[PDB]
Amino acid sequence: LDPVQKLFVDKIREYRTKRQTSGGPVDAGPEYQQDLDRELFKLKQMYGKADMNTFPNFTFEDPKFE
Amino acid sequence: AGLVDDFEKKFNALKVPIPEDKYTAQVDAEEKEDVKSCAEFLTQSKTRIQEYEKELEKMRN
Repeated sequence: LDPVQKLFVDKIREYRTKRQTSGGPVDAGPEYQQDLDRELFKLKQMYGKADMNTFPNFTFEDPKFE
Repeated sequence: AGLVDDFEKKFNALKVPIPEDKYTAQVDAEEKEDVKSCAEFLTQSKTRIQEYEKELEKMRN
């Protein structure tokens, strides 16, 4: 609506509804989710697969003085 | 922001070593190879260069 901020309201209460759903704003739904699932997985492909919610730890060694 | 905090107290604690020795036996080989290059060959060389240089004082005759 064009007391223009009412079009922000027009949007905004549907943000209010959506964010005042769950996930914050959802209704994006499973189709979004398969899309996510690929790129979120695909990310891991570039990027390695382990402690993306914990700390990775590492190791230190030598072959020989060739 | 709470996956992050794991990786702080982990990374701040988790410290890396420098690699170790496995071949400083080259320094014992170097002390033995200096006993050879210096003392053993040096004193043996000082009597052999003298064997010629004492014959050079004999060649003055």
